[PDB]
Amino acid sequence: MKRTFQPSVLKRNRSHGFRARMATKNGRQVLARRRAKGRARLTVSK
Amino acid sequence: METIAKHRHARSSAQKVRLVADLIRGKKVSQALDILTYTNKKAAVLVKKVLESAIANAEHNDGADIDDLKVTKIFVDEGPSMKRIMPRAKGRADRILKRTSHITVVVSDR
Amino acid sequence: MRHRKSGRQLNRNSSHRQAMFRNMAGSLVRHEIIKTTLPKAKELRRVVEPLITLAKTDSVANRRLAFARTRDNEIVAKLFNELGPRFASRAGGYTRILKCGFRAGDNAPMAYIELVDR
Amino acid sequence: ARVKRGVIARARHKKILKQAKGYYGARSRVYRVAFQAVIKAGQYAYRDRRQRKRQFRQLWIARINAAARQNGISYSKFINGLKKASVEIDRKILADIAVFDKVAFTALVEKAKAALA
Amino acid sequence: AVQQNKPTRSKRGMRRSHDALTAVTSLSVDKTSGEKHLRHHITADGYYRGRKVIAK
RNA sequence: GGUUAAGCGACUAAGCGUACACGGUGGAUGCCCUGGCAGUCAGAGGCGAUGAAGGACGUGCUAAUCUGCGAUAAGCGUCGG
RNA sequence: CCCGGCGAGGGGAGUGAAAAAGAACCUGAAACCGUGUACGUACAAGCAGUGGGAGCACGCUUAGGCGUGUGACUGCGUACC
RNA sequence: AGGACCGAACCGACUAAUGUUGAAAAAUUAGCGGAUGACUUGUGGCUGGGGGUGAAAGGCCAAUCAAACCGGGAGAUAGCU
RNA sequence: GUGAAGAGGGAAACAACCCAGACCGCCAGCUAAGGUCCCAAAGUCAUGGUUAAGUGGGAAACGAUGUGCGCGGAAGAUGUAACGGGGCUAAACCAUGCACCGAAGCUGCGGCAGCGACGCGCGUUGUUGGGUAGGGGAGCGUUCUGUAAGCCUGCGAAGGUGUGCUGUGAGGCAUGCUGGAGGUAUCAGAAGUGCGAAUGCUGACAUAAGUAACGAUAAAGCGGGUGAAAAGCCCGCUCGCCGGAAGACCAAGGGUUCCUGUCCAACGUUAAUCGGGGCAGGGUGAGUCGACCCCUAAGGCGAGGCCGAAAGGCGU
Ligand SMILES: [Mg+2]
Ligand SMILES: [Mg+2]
Ligand SMILES: [Mg+2]
Ligand SMILES: [Mg+2]
Ligand SMILES: [Mg+2]
Ligand SMILES: [Mg+2]
Ligand SMILES: [Mg+2]
Ligand SMILES: [Mg+2]
Ligand SMILES: [Mg+2]
Ligand SMILES: [Mg+2]
Ligand SMILES: [Mg+2]
Ligand SMILES: [Mg+2]
Ligand SMILES: [Mg+2]
Ligand SMILES: [Mg+2]
Ligand SMILES: [Mg+2]
Ligand SMILES: [Mg+2]
Ligand SMILES: [Mg+2]
Ligand SMILES: [Mg+2]
Ligand SMILES: [Mg+2]
Ligand SMILES: [Mg+2]
Ligand SMILES: [Mg+2]
Ligand SMILES: [Mg+2]
Ligand SMILES: [Mg+2]
Ligand SMILES: [Mg+2]
Ligand SMILES: [Mg+2]
Ligand SMILES: [Mg+2]
Ligand SMILES: [Mg+2]
Ligand SMILES: [Mg+2]
Ligand SMILES: [Mg+2]
Ligand SMILES: [Mg+2]
Ligand SMILES: [Mg+2]
Ligand SMILES: [Mg+2]
Ligand SMILES: [Mg+2]
Ligand SMILES: [Mg+2]
Ligand SMILES: [Mg+2]
Ligand SMILES: [Mg+2]
Ligand SMILES: [Mg+2]
Ligand SMILES: [Mg+2]
Ligand SMILES: [Mg+2]
Ligand SMILES: [Mg+2]
Ligand SMILES: [Mg+2]
Ligand SMILES: [Mg+2]
Ligand SMILES: [Mg+2]
Ligand SMILES: [Mg+2]
Ligand SMILES: [Mg+2]
Ligand SMILES: [Mg+2]
Ligand SMILES: [Mg+2]
Ligand SMILES: [Mg+2]
Ligand SMILES: [Mg+2]
Ligand SMILES: [Mg+2]
Ligand SMILES: [Mg+2]
Ligand SMILES: [Mg+2]
Ligand SMILES: [Mg+2]
Ligand SMILES: [Mg+2]
Ligand SMILES: [Mg+2]
Ligand SMILES: [Mg+2]
Ligand SMILES: [Mg+2]
Ligand SMILES: [Mg+2]
Ligand SMILES: [Mg+2]
Ligand SMILES: [Mg+2]
Repeated sequence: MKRTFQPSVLKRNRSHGFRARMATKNGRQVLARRRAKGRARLTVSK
Repeated sequence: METIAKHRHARSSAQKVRLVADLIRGKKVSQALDILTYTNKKAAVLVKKVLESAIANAEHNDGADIDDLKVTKIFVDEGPSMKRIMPRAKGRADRILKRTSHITVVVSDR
Repeated sequence: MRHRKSGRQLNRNSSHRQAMFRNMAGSLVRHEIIKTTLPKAKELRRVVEPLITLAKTDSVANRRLAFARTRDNEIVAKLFNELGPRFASRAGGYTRILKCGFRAGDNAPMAYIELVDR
Repeated sequence: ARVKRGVIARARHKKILKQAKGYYGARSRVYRVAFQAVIKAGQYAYRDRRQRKRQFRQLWIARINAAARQNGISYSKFINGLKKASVEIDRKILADIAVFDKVAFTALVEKAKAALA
Repeated sequence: AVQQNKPTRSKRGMRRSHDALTAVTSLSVDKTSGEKHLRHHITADGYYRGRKVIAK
């Protein structure tokens, strides 16, 4: 069975990456929330 | 003079080792080594090493001679269990307990 | 029910059994003593000793039977040139099965089977 | 002022489990089962403190009946005669005498028979 | 189908009453080497019935 | 005396139960506090294009991670303690 | 030092006030699992107790019964929420 | 020539059996349908929740769908258990 | 009226029927309902009648030379099974009588408590004490604060675990062992104050059970090596399987799994000397391969711009 997660680094970075998050204010708020929570990994980037 | 050997965290369930332990309880140690030699169990190898260690402890630390020694007390206690996850069908996970045991042999001459 | 039936299945199908006993007969002929499980040794008697009896009479046809069996010219040559004459007078019982305890890996009853004149 | 329940809970559980000594299986090991066992045991003990008197009176009457019929009178007539003779020995003592003094019980039987005659 | 009641340690012991291993009745002693061995089995030093049957 | 007959009859524990002794497992309990929680009195109420918050990578006699630091890299100068 | 696989684990020795404080480490409860001992248990039917109760074992200190453990047999008795 | 025929790759999923605490949260085995097309497939892109998409089944939209998931209102409300 | 919210005795068993309302203790007595052959306590009781059907111990309409209450009618499916059983010719039925048994009822003895009356908290006395929802009263215990820079405590605290004593209870005290540094009277004060249930939550540990299973029925055998140990590791010889793949090379994806040495706790559904496991070391070399780069597609972003409460949407 084809499972739901079919990895693609390009698609991953484009849809969830740092620059994608910074592109919109809602993404920027995601980043602000993750910084407030103290996440070691802000995005899928690293 | 009682002399003890323990094998703590023996990797075998206490129920499997107690079968072998029952064979030699109260036996003369030469007879016990004979019995363990021809018992076709893993627990036989484990218990035999414990018994030989006990006999050697008696001879060396306590000065006793092997001909007088009997397996005065033998018991197997449960040691800590290692907990493992063995997947089953349909995404259900089952826990595997990998049980260990503490083998204690007490040899004495009287 | 298996009344009066003979031959051990040994948890193998027929082709595997036949191939395994061909191999094992070859090993027994070339080494003259092999260590195998007791049931396999007991069934191996019934495969090897007929080979030796066949080897008692040296002919082209007999050598071709001993080659159709065992499929090995090393083994056929040893049979007809050594074991045949070595056992020329002995009427059967060319092998000897010596029980030798238990296999460590799986507690199988092990046995040495050897040619009697080794 | 947080209160940890450990010591007090251990004390109550230990108390019940001590009362449950001798019971089979979980009934002496397991507090849920032991507590039920101890309560039922107390219930039984209360009921039996009553039943003990009935059982012993029944036993005394049986022994008195046996001894009286050995002396030729049934318990009914024997007790009736002792009432008639104004003899107030009770069944416990009467049964003790029946077992241990056949002569004294024979005297009592004769006294009762005289009263009934 | 599955139990309704936890079987007791008593019943577990009763079931296991037949699980005890039987020790080897007694060993044989080779007439030549003097080593003990299972009867009808070669000794650890390769003896059987007083014969060195396997070298080494 | 012995035999026979009749009657009655303990001694067994494969295991199991109860009690006790000694253990194992487990990590409760008690005790503990470099952690928190709530405040009081003060302080400061911002940081950032002189590049922030937050990171990446690096940096040691250093293999790792943490702390510090930034190719001048567990630190450089100067003034004072 | 010794057994052990140049193991694991253990027994000694030593340290220590204490290793039954040995790092799987303060105290170490209970479930659960054992070993030893006493008693019972293989003609016996059911909430497994309770009332009666023999026998046995054990500890006793007017030498007497007492205490403790067990519980043959027997009356009654269908858990808790 | 052909939404032509038979038939592998490939796409599907009609039947039966097995499996159904599976080898597998949908498979395996034996058969079956399409197999130059309204085909199939890689990579990338777009459509976002009362919204999308739908050769239309209330189908599908991350094993979730007669209204996704996550956080919040929120300790909703519960004459009920 | 009882149960609900009520135990006890009887009706075999049997909430609601009968008797009777449990304050506690007693190895005393008398009774109720109901009983008195044995199970099973008490009459194989007495007197006088009836029944022959096991009626008693299931039932009609109707029918019968039964007899001084009895018969047929009267068939069910696991087992007698429509007396509780054994059994009973009374141990059935009726009447009379006297006995006895029979309850946690009554009485006796000892104890506790509530309420009230009389007299000075005490006494005397009467009486009461089943209990759910619920109301009232009185306490126990836990943590913390004051008392308390007190008191106890290394001559052993808390905790744990036994034992004994003690109270109506919650409980309390003492003490052995363990433990090794805390505890805390008293009277007050405050509560995260008491658990067996919530298909409660978390951890631990059981059960089924040493059971099912060990994951493709392509398949192994033997010799040698190494090793503590080899079915599985290495070598060899056979053997079998794939071969439009189960071979080879990449992309994506992964990220050191690669190679060597070493180790075998854990991991590997077994063993393991072996390993994609632990540990250490090594290994990836580009002008030409690829990316980057140049160029664009779908699409994205988008100076200005247009639009929009704001956010923002579209777009040159
Ligand atoms: Mg899965
Ligand atoms: Mg035959
Ligand atoms: Mg097999
Ligand atoms: Mg074939
Ligand atoms: Mg506190
Ligand atoms: Mg206990
Ligand atoms: Mg059920
Ligand atoms: Mg079994
Ligand atoms: Mg026992
Ligand atoms: Mg060591
Ligand atoms: Mg300390
Ligand atoms: Mg400890
Ligand atoms: Mg314990
Ligand atoms: Mg009989
Ligand atoms: Mg008996
Ligand atoms: Mg039974
Ligand atoms: Mg009964
Ligand atoms: Mg076509
Ligand atoms: Mg489809
Ligand atoms: Mg079938
Ligand atoms: Mg198919
Ligand atoms: Mg077609
Ligand atoms: Mg076709
Ligand atoms: Mg529809
Ligand atoms: Mg879905
Ligand atoms: Mg909605
Ligand atoms: Mg609201
Ligand atoms: Mg709620
Ligand atoms: Mg109600
Ligand atoms: Mg009643
Ligand atoms: Mg009754
Ligand atoms: Mg009353
Ligand atoms: Mg009677
Ligand atoms: Mg009848
Ligand atoms: Mg009639
Ligand atoms: Mg008929
Ligand atoms: Mg019948
Ligand atoms: Mg009376
Ligand atoms: Mg009474
Ligand atoms: Mg009364
Ligand atoms: Mg009351
Ligand atoms: Mg305290
Ligand atoms: Mg205080
Ligand atoms: Mg609370
Ligand atoms: Mg409750
Ligand atoms: Mg089974
Ligand atoms: Mg089976
Ligand atoms: Mg099986
Ligand atoms: Mg396999
Ligand atoms: Mg080999
Ligand atoms: Mg293999
Ligand atoms: Mg090979
Ligand atoms: Mg690695
Ligand atoms: Mg490799
Ligand atoms: Mg392994
Ligand atoms: Mg090993
Ligand atoms: Mg590796
Ligand atoms: Mg464009
Ligand atoms: Mg735009
Ligand atoms: Mg603009």
